[PDB]
Amino acid sequence: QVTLEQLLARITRNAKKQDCLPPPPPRLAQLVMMLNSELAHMNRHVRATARRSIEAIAAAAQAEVWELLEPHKKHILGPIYAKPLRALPFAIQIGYIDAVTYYMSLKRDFVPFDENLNRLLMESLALADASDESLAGKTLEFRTHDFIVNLRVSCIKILSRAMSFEEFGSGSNNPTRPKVVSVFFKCLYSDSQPTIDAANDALKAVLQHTTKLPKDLLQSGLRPVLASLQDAKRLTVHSLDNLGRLLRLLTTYFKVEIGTRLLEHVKQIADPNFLQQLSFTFFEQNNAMKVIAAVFNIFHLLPDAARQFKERVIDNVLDLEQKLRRTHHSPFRLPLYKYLNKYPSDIWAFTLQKLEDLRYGRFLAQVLRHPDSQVLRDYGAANVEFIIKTCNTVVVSGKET
Amino acid sequence: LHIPQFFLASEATSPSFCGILLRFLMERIEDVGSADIKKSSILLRLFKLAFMAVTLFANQNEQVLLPHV
Repeated sequence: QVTLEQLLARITRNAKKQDCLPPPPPRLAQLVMMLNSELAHMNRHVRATARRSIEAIAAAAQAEVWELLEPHKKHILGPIYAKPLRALPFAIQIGYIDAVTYYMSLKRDFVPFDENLNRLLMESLALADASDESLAGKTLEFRTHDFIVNLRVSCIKILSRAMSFEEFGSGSNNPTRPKVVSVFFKCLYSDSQPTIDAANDALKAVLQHTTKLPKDLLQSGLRPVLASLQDAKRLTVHSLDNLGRLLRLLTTYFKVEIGTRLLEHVKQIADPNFLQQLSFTFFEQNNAMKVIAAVFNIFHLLPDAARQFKERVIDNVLDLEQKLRRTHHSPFRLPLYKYLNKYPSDIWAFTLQKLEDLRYGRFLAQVLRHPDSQVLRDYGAANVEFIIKTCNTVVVSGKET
Repeated sequence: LHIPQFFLASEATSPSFCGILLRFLMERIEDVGSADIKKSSILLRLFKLAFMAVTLFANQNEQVLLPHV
């Protein structure tokens, strides 16, 4: 790749738009045709190198990529439309999808919305809507799983790119866009990180662009996550992760009392004998502790209305630590710090309101010594004067504490 | 290095310390191929100690090593 970069830089020293296009001979016409040919290869590195070389050639010649690629678009497009996409192996499907996605991003009108493109998009949607067992069967083999994940990611990306085109789904009025959003939501709850990231990005982009959401579609999207949060015994980490992702996505949609329900679940799980037995060992890998930590993690994502549970959560954490006999360290410390760092004024005021008690100043001092607690340190630096004033009031009050 | 080895060989403290050591080493795993003999040799020796400790107490340490395998 380095040698290819050097050669391309050297040969294009004095390029001009006339030499990079066919006659109305040109030096770089054959080179550009050859490079454009390899944009649908089954090897991702080949595609990356081809597109990088094309962009480098275009920049030096002072032109636009679509101008260079307009004459040769057929050579790449024709083969893709000639076969049903549901029969080819995984690698060929992925290459074709990626090539079409890149081609329809140079400019809005580069790829017309003819019958073939619509058929390809429906095929991609159907592929993304399938199941691991259906797609040749998931034998747990590593390579098949990787192929399936990559294919799903490519389908999601092409659908997201098609969403930006107002034409897609508008001229139909049939449930295409609703189905696309439903598939996005279904993919956002998968067990694979790459597809989860792709789905999250596509969904956030769609939500920002649309600016509004039908009530029924969002009700359907939000029903599955709230379905599993009606039983403490059935609470699992994955459901809490999905809820956190949704909260990060739809900021001003959810409501209060979910935190109270989660705290009730926590109290249910934290059996006294269970904790007494969990002590005397390394419980950081126990499932129940992981569930409790996951529950704690959500509080720092809720809207401002969650500010009223600070005392409750602090009391719960301190009592749990007392039960387990831990100090300076526990699985619940990190999310608690993350949450408490969002309300520096409130936490400062609450802590200074109970300066007499020794159990809270110690906790605040422990919190402030963490590397990631910077906003609290800034607020403390700002209000050192008030802190000293209140402490002077306490000392001059004339007590034994 | 004789301190971790002594801790792991002992029956009483082997499980918890093995778990802590594995949880710590799985973050630096990326430094095992750093091409600096001094840095990589220590990591390799620590991994060897952890696996030997797993071997010694089969029925107690297997559950600790199961997640990272």
